[PDB]
Amino acid sequence: MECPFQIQVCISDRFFAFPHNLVEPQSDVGNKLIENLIVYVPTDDDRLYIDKKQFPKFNSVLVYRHEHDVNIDSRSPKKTASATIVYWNPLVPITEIGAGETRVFSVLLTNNLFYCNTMIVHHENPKCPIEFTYPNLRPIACEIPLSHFKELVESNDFLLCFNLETSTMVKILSLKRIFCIFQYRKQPARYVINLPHEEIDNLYNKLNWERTRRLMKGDVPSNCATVNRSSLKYIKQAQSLLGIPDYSQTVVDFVKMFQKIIFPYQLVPNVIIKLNNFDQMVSSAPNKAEPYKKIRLFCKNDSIAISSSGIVPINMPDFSPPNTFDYSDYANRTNINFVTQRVLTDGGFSSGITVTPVKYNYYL
Amino acid sequence: VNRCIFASIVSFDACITYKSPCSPDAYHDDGWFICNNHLIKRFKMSKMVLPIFDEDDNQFKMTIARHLVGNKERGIKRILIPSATNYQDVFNLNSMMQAEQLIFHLIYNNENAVNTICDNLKYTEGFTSNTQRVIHSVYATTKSILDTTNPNTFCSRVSRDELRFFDVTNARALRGGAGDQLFNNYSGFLQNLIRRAVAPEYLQIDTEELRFRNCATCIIDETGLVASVPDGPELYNPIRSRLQIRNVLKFEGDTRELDRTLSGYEEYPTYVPLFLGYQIINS
Ligand SMILES: [Zn+2]
Repeated sequence: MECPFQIQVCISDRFFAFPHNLVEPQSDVGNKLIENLIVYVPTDDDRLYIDKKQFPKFNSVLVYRHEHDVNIDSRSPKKTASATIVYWNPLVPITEIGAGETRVFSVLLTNNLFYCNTMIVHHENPKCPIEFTYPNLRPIACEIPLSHFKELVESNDFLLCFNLETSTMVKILSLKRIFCIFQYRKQPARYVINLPHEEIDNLYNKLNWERTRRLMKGDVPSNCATVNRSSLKYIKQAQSLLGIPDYSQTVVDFVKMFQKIIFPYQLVPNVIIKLNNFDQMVSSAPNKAEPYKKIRLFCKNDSIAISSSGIVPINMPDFSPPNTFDYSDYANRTNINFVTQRVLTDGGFSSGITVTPVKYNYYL
Repeated sequence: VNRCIFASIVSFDACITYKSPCSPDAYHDDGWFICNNHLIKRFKMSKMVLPIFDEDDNQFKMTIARHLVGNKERGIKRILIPSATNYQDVFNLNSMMQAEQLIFHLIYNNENAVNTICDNLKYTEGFTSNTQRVIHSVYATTKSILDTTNPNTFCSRVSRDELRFFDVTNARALRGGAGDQLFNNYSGFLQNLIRRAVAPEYLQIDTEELRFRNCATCIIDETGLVASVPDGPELYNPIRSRLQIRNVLKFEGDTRELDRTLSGYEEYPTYVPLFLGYQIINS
């Protein structure tokens, strides 16, 4: 699909609250101002927060829950300039448009909104929040924003839920809103969620797609994100095998700890290697068995880079097809075998020994 | 697999072993985590099932209980459950075995006394023994029940949509009052079990409001649950399995063979049901 001509998208996380100010009465050519205005929302609940008094510009304002019709379904929606129309955080494609250019103000780029005239007015929120799981707690209703308003200012320990019927779209939407408001918050509060969560990891993958979609036009934020199960358990094991001064210690802790030492050894930590290894997709990717995603790692002013596989000269395909090859006069099977026999003899070892000659890329 | 809390309890010593243990119902999955045996032995109640119609013979059912308190007792005797205010005196815990008292103080979150006793026990041989492990396993069970849901998901939804008004059916019963407001206070395990134990007198759905009794069988209480009528003399509660007067001024009743004539006719039971206020449901 695409956005029909004469419609525009404004993203702002602030639109998680209704931006009563911004909208202005549309008018047709000939200055035919249309003070009749109608607005559409995910639920009747949305209406309860929205105030007619904010719009003296208009004499006539109405609001309804959107519903996805059938018969009007068209790439080109029906037109009715006789009323201004607005959709606020709409979920699904709209079949009808108001006066002049219609505009939508939404937090989230749906796939429907891809091929579209879009603006973001974005800003970085530096503060990454966090999850935590213990298995005191604030019970936060999993949908209603302002039911717990100012509680989300006061506390940092937020329990979440959902009802069985909930549309996954609604789930994503609410989670997005919560994360935006958290990134506005001044301290990293802790998520806790009472759900089987496998589908939540699926929805996280969706979020990854979404964030990429944004980044197609985005602010290139350093937004924090993590694999949430494979990684999770692995790092847990890592800590367990180490001393555990804080079982609650954030991964980024260990990350930066290794950062302290990477450059002096000019070679890649196994932690980071297993990262981008055991993600389903953004890794060696068991999704498609793609270790080919070797990391080329560079630092300021370097004449050289660190590949997955040793030092490399800059901006070149990771390994020369020609080389000072591993000439078979070394790595002759026979020699390897003889050495192996020697070794096994000496060790008195019956089993479990294998050896392989080393190999070299651009540099030795 | 067994999940009755009393089945989880184990004796500290070979003597006072938990013979007369939880019945097979401990294995069953009503989600009450209590054998009806212990429900009797500690609370004078027996669980029952209410069948319900899904507007149809198509199965719908809900758990209920009868109380066992006699018609004549008053005060403490009528109290079915205490508050944290008064559980100590109601139970006379020192009568009860130390592990029992432990568990109760855990239920009431008397962590001060709980950990005081724990700290005394630490170096005792019986507690360097795995009794500590036992207690922390019961703690993990509590986590798996409450932190998973009871004050969490269950509290959330009960405070989101499908609340029951555990409230006076008719405001003239001011002796009941807004004591439903006190439901907020109790530990989530207790709140859950209470909800599971007591039926509403009403249910609203888009299909109608359904009235399951004319007049409430109970009343809300100043500390914990107390068997009493909202109004009037207490309705006669019979009871089923010493220098006392036992006069019964019976009618002479010479009409023998009464049951040999009547036995086909329906033998209407008598045990007291439990009703309170209104439940609300969407589809
Ligand atoms: Zn039991």
